[PDB]
Amino acid sequence: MAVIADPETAQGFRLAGLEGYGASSAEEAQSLLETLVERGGYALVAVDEALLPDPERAVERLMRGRDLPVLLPIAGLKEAFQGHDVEGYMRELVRKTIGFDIKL
Amino acid sequence: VSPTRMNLLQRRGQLRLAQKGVDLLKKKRDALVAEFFGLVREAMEARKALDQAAKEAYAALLLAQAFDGPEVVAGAALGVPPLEGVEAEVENVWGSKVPRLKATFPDGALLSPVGTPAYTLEASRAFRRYAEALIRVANTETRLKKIGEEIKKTT
Amino acid sequence: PGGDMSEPVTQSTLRIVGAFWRLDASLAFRRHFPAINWNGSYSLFTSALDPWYRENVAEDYPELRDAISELLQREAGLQEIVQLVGPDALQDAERLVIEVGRIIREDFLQQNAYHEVDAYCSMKKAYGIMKMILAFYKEAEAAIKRGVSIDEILQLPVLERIGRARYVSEEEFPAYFEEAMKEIQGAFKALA
Amino acid sequence: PGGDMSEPVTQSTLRIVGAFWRLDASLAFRRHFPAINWNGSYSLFTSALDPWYRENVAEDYPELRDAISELLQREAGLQEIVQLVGPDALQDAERLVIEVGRIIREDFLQQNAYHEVDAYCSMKKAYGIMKMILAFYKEAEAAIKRGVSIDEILQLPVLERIGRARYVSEEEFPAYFEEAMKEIQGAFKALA
Amino acid sequence: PGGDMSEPVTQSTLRIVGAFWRLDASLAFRRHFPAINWNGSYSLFTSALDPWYRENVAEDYPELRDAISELLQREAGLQEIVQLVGPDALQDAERLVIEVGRIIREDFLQQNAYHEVDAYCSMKKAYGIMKMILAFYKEAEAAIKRGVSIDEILQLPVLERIGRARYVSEEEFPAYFEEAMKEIQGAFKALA
Amino acid sequence: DDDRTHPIPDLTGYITEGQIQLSRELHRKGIYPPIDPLPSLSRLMNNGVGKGKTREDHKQVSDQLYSAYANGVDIRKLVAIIGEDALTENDRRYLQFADAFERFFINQGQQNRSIEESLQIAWALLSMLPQGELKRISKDHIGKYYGQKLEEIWGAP
Amino acid sequence: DDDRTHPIPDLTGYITEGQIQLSRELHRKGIYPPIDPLPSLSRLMNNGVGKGKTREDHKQVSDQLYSAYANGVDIRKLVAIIGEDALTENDRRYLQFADAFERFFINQGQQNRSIEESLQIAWALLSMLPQGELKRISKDHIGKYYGQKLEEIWG
Repeated sequence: MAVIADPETAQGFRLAGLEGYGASSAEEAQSLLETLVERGGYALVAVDEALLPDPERAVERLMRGRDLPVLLPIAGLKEAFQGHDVEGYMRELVRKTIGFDIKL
Repeated sequence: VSPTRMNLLQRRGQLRLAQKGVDLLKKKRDALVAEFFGLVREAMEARKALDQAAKEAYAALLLAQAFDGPEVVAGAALGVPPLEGVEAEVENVWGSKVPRLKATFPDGALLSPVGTPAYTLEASRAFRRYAEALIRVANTETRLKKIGEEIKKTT
Repeated sequence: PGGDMSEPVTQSTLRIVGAFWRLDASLAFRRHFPAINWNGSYSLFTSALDPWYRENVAEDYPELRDAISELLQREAGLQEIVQLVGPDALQDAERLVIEVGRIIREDFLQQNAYHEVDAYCSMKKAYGIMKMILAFYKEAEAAIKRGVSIDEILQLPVLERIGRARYVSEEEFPAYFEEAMKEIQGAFKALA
Repeated sequence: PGGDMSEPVTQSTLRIVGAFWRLDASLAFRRHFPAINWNGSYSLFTSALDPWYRENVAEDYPELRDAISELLQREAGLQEIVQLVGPDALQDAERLVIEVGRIIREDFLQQNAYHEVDAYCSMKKAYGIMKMILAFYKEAEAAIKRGVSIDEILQLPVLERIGRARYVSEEEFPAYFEEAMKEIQGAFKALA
Repeated sequence: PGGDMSEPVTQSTLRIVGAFWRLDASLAFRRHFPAINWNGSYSLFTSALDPWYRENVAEDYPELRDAISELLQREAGLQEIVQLVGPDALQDAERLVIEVGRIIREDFLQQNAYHEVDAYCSMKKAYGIMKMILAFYKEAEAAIKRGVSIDEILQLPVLERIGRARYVSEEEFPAYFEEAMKEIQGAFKALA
Repeated sequence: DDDRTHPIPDLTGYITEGQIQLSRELHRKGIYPPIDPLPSLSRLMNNGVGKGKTREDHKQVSDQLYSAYANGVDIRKLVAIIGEDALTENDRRYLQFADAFERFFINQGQQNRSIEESLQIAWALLSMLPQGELKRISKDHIGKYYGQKLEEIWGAP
Repeated sequence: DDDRTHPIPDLTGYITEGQIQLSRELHRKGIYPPIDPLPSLSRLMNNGVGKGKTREDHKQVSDQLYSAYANGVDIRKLVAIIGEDALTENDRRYLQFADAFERFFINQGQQNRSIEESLQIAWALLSMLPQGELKRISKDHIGKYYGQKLEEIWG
């Protein structure tokens, strides 16, 4: 599998034995994601949450034909140590799936 | 369509069949929503576990970067190759196939058996656990999205 | 014949009647009597009868009645949500109106004529019950604004006085109504 | 006139006959003969002829015929779901019933009046075909409980042995039936 | 009476007339005039008039007319698919057909009978509009295979030249036609 | 034509009190007599049931049987789509109750059952449902008739 | 009104010995002659065909063509509900058979065909389906005639 994030964590991701790439901007990370999708990559590609919350929304022009790699936003360096509200993210997820935005 | 009594009876039968089928589809939708509202909380718990794993892995990586220095970190990154073996076995959910992730996590993919770089090895262990946390999160999220699309289709 | 309202006798009758009370056996299934469809029924005598009500029953009867009709209408619009999502997974502002609609249906739009103090309902009695229901809803909404668990709202003992206001005697009613009106001001201000 | 079964001659005939073999134009369009509508046909002489069938064909023949009728009724019930959601949305215990009903319709009920052999069929040949079909259905139902996929059960070569038992001559059927009954066991003893 | 085309007067007329121009209420309700149903209409004089067209307008007129009829048939076929999956789920090759069919419907078939210029249309003006529409369709079909998005094509300013083409008078149409053809051939070259 | 809007069935409904309807499905499934309880109705039943003329648990038992059968027939149709494992426990209990009811209560053949026999069989069928599911029955009757086994009529159905 | 149950077609069908029915759907698609095979009939067909008159494989080929076209029409009805992408691999063959049948066997224009040409085209069309589906043809005729490809004629 492949992981893309800030370059300050690519070495740490490689320390796990996984492929890790670095990115610093929205368009650079998007181009790196497109290059990873275009090649015969593996079944998972991880993207930075703080930069690209919705990675599939732009790559579905290529990923609707073949959907073997799975995209996922992972938390970044600057926001992990303060935490993020997973509750609001799941509320937005239910909004994308159901649309009622009523949940407790 | 020619108007005959037989045609009228056939059309009334078709109307009754449609009226039954609507309620049957509504019951199926209720069952799907019942499954979905537990799958969502499973995904939430997996997400917070992944957040904790990310926090501890980043702390260990910062400790390895500061004290041991970028030289040992770069050497460890050079000595540890990426992993190529993955499994994408198909799972069946309501007649729709979904990929179920399984990473092999093999022996010999990590080197430098001496424990002298203590800060680097613990970061390696933390990222190793981060891998399976991410795998669990992805495995829940794919099923959640597929159930959502099934509910969309039935509605 | 089949329950269809397009039958020529029904069409001819509907053209001239001033009131139209439609029934159905679906409420008879739930032992809800009288089984009048409050959505399909209507009356054209409401405007002309209001001066009699305000001069002889209470000066604020029509406004309160319209408010209760609106509260009943608001319950019906949420049925497109409870049909997909369960009836407990709703927010406070929707669960409150669903609960008050159930209370209204099961204590004001339901009646039995085999009991002495309920078979014949005076206008003052109905006005008092309506006042209690509206006051309960208003204080519950005000407490929800202050912030409180909605399960406490579905548990407070004052709620049972609405149910037990039907069986007070007709000449015994006003003391009971004043007692409930002074009780309701007590529980919802301190415990919420 | 025009296939309308509400014709006075047809309705008057219904109340004085013992058997009713209704034909269908939809089956005749697709060249499926004798094109008998199974849903709109009946017979009142079935219960009175059971001792003759027991003493002249086999002791268990009425049970086999009733099992075939129950299979056809089950297949007819499920067609109002396939029309809604398609055949691929059902479970395997329903796909098996659908395929068995298709096999029965396209093998047992169908008959060519211009073929050399298929034009005439004695009672024992029909009994043998029914026995083979029921044995296959029992074995296929047993195989599902072991987790065998339905999509390969119908690929077995014995389905073509069943589907061409119509054209076997009357003097060759007593051996063909025995070899097919042995082949059923020999195929279903170990699928995969 | 009531738009029923099975009435005796309508059915007794279809046996002698050589053309049948069927009007539709659905198009007339949406102010789409002349509201001719192009699926239920027909003409039996099309074949006999071809030699006149081959010498009095252009030698490729029947081929152009048949191509546009085929485009309309393809759009009408795709209309069943688009109504249950939405216009987004179709690919580029189908969305192009949908948009071209909409352009043909709103810019060629429609005709205002009260406008100063649009009330009367000659044969050569319609031929020029037909040529412009099919040239645009062929250029867009060629440019689709180069990965160009449908969004980039539908935003092109040359689309408004087709829409306003029917309001040009007869004395000014050939120059407009030449300029529009040059613009059509140039804008897609400027496109990627 | 199995049409209830024909004048002969239509006018008979206005004059008579209730009806009993036979079902072709139960007939083709081998059940005799093929009486379908769901479209059946008797409009003078409440004046004949009760203590002093029969047993006092008649009406509540009949109502509970009707409701349970009405649930089971729809659960049986949902099963063929969603599968048996996707059900809950009470859904499978109702699914068992429906076909046990059809096999034992209705399919009596040429038997002659007194009212006590039929009430006993009805209580035996209701015993497969858990306590608290029987909302329409008073607890005094439940404390006296619940919990009996079905194997009596099983000796010769 | 294209009504088959009108008194004149009803009595004519009751008196005569078959009919050749034209289809407006095939006419709107440019197919000439627009003869619909399913509602058509010929009662005296069995007297004039067979061995020693036309060929020994005439009747079985006709029956198999009728059954396959009926299956294709039913699958066309199904794809209006479930979509063609949700089909199995078996039904796509029937769908393509129905389309190719309408486009090649019926749409012949103004040309004159002998019986051998029509039987050759029919056997070319039947070769699209798998060999195991031909339940109404004797295996001898399948061995003798199956296998030709339509590209040798209309390629």
